[PDB]
Amino acid sequence: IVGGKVCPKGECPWQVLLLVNGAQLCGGTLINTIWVVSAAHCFDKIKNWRNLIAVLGEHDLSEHDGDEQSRRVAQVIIPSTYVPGTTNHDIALLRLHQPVVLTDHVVPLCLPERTFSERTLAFVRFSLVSGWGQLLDRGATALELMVLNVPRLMTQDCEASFPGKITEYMFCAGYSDGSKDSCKGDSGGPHATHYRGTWYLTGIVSWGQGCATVGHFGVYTRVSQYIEWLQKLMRSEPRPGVLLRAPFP
Amino acid sequence: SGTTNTVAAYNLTWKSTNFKTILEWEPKPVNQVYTVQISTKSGDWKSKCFYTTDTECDLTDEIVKDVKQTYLARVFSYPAGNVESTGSAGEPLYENSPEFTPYLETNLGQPTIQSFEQVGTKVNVTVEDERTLVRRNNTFLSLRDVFGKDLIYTLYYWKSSSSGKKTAKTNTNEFLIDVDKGENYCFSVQAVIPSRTVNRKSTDSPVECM
Amino acid sequence: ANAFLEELRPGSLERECKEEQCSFEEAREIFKDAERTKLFWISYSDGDQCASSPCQNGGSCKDQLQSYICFCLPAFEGRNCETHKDDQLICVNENGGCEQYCSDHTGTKRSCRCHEGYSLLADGVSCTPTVEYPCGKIPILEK
Ligand SMILES: *C[C@@](*)(O)[C@H](CCCNC(N)=[NH2+])NC(=O)[C@H](Cc1ccccc1)NC(=O)[C@@H](Cc1ccccc1)NC(C)=O
Ligand SMILES: *[C@@H]1O[C@H](CO)[C@@H](O)[C@H](O[C@H]2OC[C@@H](O)[C@H](O[C@H]3OC[C@@H](O)[C@H](O)[C@H]3O)[C@H]2O)[C@H]1O
Ligand SMILES: *[C@@H]1O[C@@H](C)[C@@H](O)[C@@H](O)[C@@H]1O
Ligand SMILES: C[N+](C)(C)C
Ligand SMILES: C[N+](C)(C)C
Ligand SMILES: C[N+](C)(C)C
Ligand SMILES: C[N+](C)(C)C
Ligand SMILES: C[N+](C)(C)C
Ligand SMILES: C[N+](C)(C)C
Ligand SMILES: C[N+](C)(C)C
Ligand SMILES: C[N+](C)(C)C
Ligand SMILES: C[N+](C)(C)C
Ligand SMILES: C[N+](C)(C)C
Ligand SMILES: C[N+](C)(C)C
Ligand SMILES: C[N+](C)(C)C
Ligand SMILES: C[N+](C)(C)C
Ligand SMILES: C[N+](C)(C)C
Ligand SMILES: C[N+](C)(C)C
Ligand SMILES: C[N+](C)(C)C
Ligand SMILES: C[N+](C)(C)C
Ligand SMILES: C[N+](C)(C)C
Ligand SMILES: C[N+](C)(C)C
Ligand SMILES: C[N+](C)(C)C
Ligand SMILES: C[N+](C)(C)C
Ligand SMILES: C[N+](C)(C)C
Ligand SMILES: [Ca+2]
Ligand SMILES: [Ca+2]
Ligand SMILES: [Ca+2]
Ligand SMILES: [Ca+2]
Ligand SMILES: [Ca+2]
Ligand SMILES: [Ca+2]
Ligand SMILES: [Ca+2]
Ligand SMILES: [Ca+2]
Ligand SMILES: [Ca+2]
Repeated sequence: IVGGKVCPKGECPWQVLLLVNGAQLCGGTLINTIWVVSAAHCFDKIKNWRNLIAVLGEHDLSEHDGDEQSRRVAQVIIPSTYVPGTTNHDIALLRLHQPVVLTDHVVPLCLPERTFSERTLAFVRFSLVSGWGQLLDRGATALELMVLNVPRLMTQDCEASFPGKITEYMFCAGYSDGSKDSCKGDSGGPHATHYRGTWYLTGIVSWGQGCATVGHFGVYTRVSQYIEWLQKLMRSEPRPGVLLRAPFP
Repeated sequence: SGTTNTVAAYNLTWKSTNFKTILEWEPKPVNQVYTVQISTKSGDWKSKCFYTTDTECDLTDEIVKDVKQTYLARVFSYPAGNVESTGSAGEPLYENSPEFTPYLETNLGQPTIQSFEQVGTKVNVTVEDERTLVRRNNTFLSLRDVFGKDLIYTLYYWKSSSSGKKTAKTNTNEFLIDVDKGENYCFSVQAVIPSRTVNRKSTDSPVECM
Repeated sequence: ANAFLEELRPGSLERECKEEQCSFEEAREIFKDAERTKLFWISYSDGDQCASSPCQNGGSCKDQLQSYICFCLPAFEGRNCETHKDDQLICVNENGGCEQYCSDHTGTKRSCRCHEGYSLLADGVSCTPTVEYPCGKIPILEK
């Protein structure tokens, strides 16, 4: 996160940290005690699936304070339309090996109904984006969870920044004046939108051109397109395999 | 263009007098209807004028909530008789309005001379302190209530018996002028917000005469 | 206005344009100067655009030059006060006033609904948690 501030401990309680072999990989969003949403591209280079771990209740990566809960990732599910190395359909659903315990520090973000998300949430100007990713483009990652409020654009208004590159499965948010953006390492983390006292998942940090680049916005996976997909998977009989492709739509 | 489902609005225009503020646009509804959204530059978008055949939308009640803010509007088009068919991203075609800052941009309405009163070589001329669309609690604020010291009036007056016009200016709604006895004078006023760069003046009031 | 022999008399703004309708030349016989007559005439001849009673729903009309403005009662808006503010109760209008989810229905009022872990209150629009850690709340701040 570029231009953000520390999310005080417990104020971003749906944030997930993904680790591989103990090293920081990506963010994620808790949506119930065994399910995390992240970005498909976080898994494009993995070979050590056995050592993928999700951490809930995390804040400061330098110390374990006791509110952290760590879980092996049992399964990563990605759309059948996702192609590694390409931006479209950048979403993954992760099944934890054992449920987390909900606490003051670990709480799921609401996965909204699609129509509510398109009719109502999409028109709340600012949403929060968070993560332990780079503090500047090509810079260092953060030790304490960072959070930033970014304003949303309809795609017509982002088109000029990324002509023909923003699909219906994406949206833009940020500032074209360059101050503030999500960044590398924040992928998979929530773009969370408040409405009338409750917070909902509206986007997943996905891609950009650099970070906080003038003229450009961050690009987020448009979660509204995936609500049914996610719901069906969470209801489904598990299939074997650590990496699963599931039909989309 | 038989294959087109909607076309974007265009020529979005703010019509605003005494804070009564209506957005207008083109085209007339051709197999489509419109919805408007309005926001302050950093505020949430509120929808107005839902699925309408009008090519106008009254935004007064939104802009008067804070006349010093700058407002953005946009007009969405929807296919007629199929208004929820907005594409898979849920984003209808739209166009953005110019920015509008009511305090700076609303036109001053035509003023009215309320009264004049002469004693000898002196005359009072009073301008009506008329109402605007801005509410406070359960009441419409006057022009003076809204603008305070930013509002002045200018008087143009003349003796019927001579050429040449005279002028005076006031910080209030009242002028006290000197006149020659035995002459009938006539009067017109304009409202002015001297600090404005655009739309600084109203049109002239009706003319009133002794 | 002109009646036989009146025009032997000096012009009078009160007699000819206030108590009667005057023509441009009658007004010009009063003011004499072309530009002064024009300044009078632009307002005098404009007409009252409120005479057609364009303001609906108990609104009040204020005439302008070649235009009017309608002051509405609090429940109404529109150029002509034609829009009732409480009467577009559809989900795209501020979420139908629902706290969480909104459904439009054919032939009934919209209904409000709540997310899993919440229940709808008696008021028909608000939601309250039914579990200890409902989604989308920040317990550390609500303490
Ligand atoms: C994986 C994430 O941690 C990260 C987030 C970046 C958010 N940036 C912002 N300005 N808000 N995403 C990437 O690094 C992303 C990776 C990727 C995403 C989707 C599919 C495949 C890979 N790459 C970029 O953002 C990259 C542009 C790009 C994207 C896809 C393929 C090629 C290049 N931008 C760079 C490098 O500046
Ligand atoms: C008499 O009532 C009818 C409605 O029954 C109105 O249509 C008439 O008003 C129309 O014609 C006169 C115009 O002056 C007026 O438009 C001007 O004033 C209203 C403003 O809101 C508008 O911008 C301006 O052009 C028009 O609406 C009415 O006189
Ligand atoms: C004019 O103003 C409107 C708001 C109503 O109060 C009318 O009764 C009044 O005459
Ligand atoms: C592992 N530790 C860095 C939390 C100490
Ligand atoms: C590793 N631990 C954070 C789960 C204790
Ligand atoms: C990390 N864990 C394997 C102990 C759960
Ligand atoms: C291969 N691609 C990144 C150009 C889509
Ligand atoms: C692949 N990219 C064109 C989105 C950068
Ligand atoms: C007004 N809108 C929700 C249809 C975009
Ligand atoms: C934080 N905010 C000023 C962007 C709303
Ligand atoms: C709305 N826009 C297409 C002009 C950006
Ligand atoms: C004006 N600009 C800084 C956005 C280029
Ligand atoms: C931006 N918000 C925190 C007020 C919702
Ligand atoms: C239509 N426009 C003059 C407002 C640009
Ligand atoms: C017509 N008006 C918007 C100027 C009031
Ligand atoms: C919302 N905005 C002021 C950043 C454009
Ligand atoms: C849409 N309508 C209110 C003008 C009928
Ligand atoms: C449409 N505009 C806001 C760029 C002027
Ligand atoms: C007559 N008055 C206008 C001076 C009150
Ligand atoms: C802005 N002002 C009315 C207080 C002068
Ligand atoms: C001369 N003026 C009265 C037209 C301003
Ligand atoms: C009353 N005043 C005209 C002297 C200001
Ligand atoms: C010319 N007038 C003063 C008599 C009206
Ligand atoms: C002759 N008169 C009508 C001009 C007085
Ligand atoms: C009422 N008036 C301003 C049109 C004279
Ligand atoms: Ca820690
Ligand atoms: Ca006569
Ligand atoms: Ca006559
Ligand atoms: Ca005459
Ligand atoms: Ca008579
Ligand atoms: Ca009389
Ligand atoms: Ca005559
Ligand atoms: Ca004559
Ligand atoms: Ca008129």
